[PDB]
Amino acid sequence: SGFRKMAFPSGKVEGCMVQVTCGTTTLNGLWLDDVVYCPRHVICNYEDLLIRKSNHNFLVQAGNVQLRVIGHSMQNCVLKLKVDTANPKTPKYKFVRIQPGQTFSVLACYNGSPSGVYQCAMRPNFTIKGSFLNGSCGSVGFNIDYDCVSFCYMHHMELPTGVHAGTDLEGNFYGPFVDRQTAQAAGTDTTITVNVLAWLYAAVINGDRWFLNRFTTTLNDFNLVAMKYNYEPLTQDHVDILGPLSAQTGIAVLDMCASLKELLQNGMNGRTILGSALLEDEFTPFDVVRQCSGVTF
Amino acid sequence: SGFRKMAFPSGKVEGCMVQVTCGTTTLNGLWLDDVVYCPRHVICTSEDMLNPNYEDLLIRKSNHNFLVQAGNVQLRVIGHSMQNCVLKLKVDTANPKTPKYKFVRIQPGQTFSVLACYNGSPSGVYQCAMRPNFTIKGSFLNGSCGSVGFNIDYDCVSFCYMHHMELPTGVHAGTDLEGNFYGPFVDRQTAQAAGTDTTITVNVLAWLYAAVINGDRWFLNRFTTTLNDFNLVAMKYNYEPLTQDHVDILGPLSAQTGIAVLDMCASLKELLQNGMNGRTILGSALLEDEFTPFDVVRQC
Ligand SMILES: O=C(Nc1cncc2ccccc12)[C@@H]1CCOc2cc(F)c(Cl)cc21
Repeated sequence: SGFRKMAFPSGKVEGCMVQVTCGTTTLNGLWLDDVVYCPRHVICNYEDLLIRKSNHNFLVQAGNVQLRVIGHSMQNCVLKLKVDTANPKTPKYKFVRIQPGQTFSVLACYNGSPSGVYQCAMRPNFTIKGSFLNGSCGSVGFNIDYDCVSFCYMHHMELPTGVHAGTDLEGNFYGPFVDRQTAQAAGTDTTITVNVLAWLYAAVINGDRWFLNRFTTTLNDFNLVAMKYNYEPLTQDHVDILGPLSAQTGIAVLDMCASLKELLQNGMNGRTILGSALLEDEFTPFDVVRQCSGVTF
Repeated sequence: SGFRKMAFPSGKVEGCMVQVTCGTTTLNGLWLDDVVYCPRHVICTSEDMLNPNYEDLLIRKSNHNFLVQAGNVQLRVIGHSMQNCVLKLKVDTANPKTPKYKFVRIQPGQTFSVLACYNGSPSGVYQCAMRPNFTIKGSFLNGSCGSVGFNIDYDCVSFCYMHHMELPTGVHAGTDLEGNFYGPFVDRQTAQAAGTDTTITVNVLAWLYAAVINGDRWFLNRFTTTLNDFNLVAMKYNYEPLTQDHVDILGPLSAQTGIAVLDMCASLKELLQNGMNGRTILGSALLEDEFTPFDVVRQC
């Protein structure tokens, strides 16, 4: 029993965190094989600024060991520093780009040293509601599949509202953001509907049933109400993904939607669900199954 | 900016997780140097759970009864001893991944990260606090026993908790790494009830300071209060008494935000009276009590 916001064990990623220093700027890098990946703003026209840098301008520190940079290239907003040594702690890994609503763990680092790990979702507006201070740039987001680390995020900046923006490991930004000091605003956020439903299933599995009702709804009727309360549209794919939880709890997805529909039109009424007075949307259907079944890494 | 419930990076603890099997029971062990620590109820059978005599059951066991698995490598047990509710299995190999560590007994209100394991394999890391009733509100399934709570400060791992049992209310009970239970609990299937839980007041105040640092000021007011008047109100909302030690601990946050502790105490009093009124504080509609004053300074 119990439901917690749980991150993947960060050990395989801690073995890859290095400190990248270029001029006055010091941020984090991801050392995989003989390449160190980091935000290209560490050099701060990026083609022009990068052509003026040499390999000895980048000071890479893996613990108390300085790595010698033997090459540098740029892939979108990520700088790739070729180093002489392959990271012996390199795990089985993949670079994946996640969709909004998908969750991942963030290993927050300062000066190439991991200081914290937390779970979070890629918001539908492509920002993450992280917790980052100066020096956290280059901190990475990841998921673990069996023994494979899927790197899905690299932190680049903080928007004026306190939310965060970054890229996948191929340097492609999530969202309409640029790695530059200019006026940038995150779009109005929406609630990740499928994740709220997954969290409602997790509450039922934990014995919290007060919100359940006899009612069911059509997907079209639910989406009319979802649009109204700034909730993301629920697709048939989402309904299918919630299938195993629906089978386990015996509550059809559209039956759980009528409960969500009522929770939105009426509220919690002083009650909580899994110790929360708000509807939690940072647990995907897969996260709920993983936590309420005990999958290990 | 931003405030999140943040756990410590679990890497140093993942390198210590092993699977301990004794008879039919399989739980997790903590392998540090040449010793594997695990809950002593790993030696328990079906009719040795309501009233087990652990000294008696342990004397009947031999080193080859304990099957220890560190990854795909079986470790050889060369000794066994019991320290309170923890079983210490001496092994023939020192863990090369043993970090700088200490065994630390924490007080209620203190926070720590939990590395949840099943079969000696870490599956997730989360953050939680030792509740005033000495239970933890974890996320644990069968086989999680022996999962450890820890803090990682300045390269060192302070182990402060080992998971032992789930109480009938879904909350969890365990011990420090010296086998001493937190709370009035025992490792027996007897009827055990957690005392009525209370809110960790100092942690709520620390979280209110964290919100002020993050630009949330809507809950602040022109009022201040006496410590006794705050405790008289707080006790009625099932909040822990705020001691002068707690007031002193909140000092640095009070200096940083320019809001006296007793002034923040009056903001809290008001929040308890009115509720949030559809508003949130750090993205939360409830007052958060699992961030200590030390955590807030750490994160901010
Ligand atoms: O509770 C137990 N460990 C679990 C841990 N965390 C979470 C759980 C969730 C579900 C089922 C077991 C859970 C065991 C087995 C069941 O009974 C006892 C009784 C005892 F006196 C002791 Cl010391 C341990 C246990």
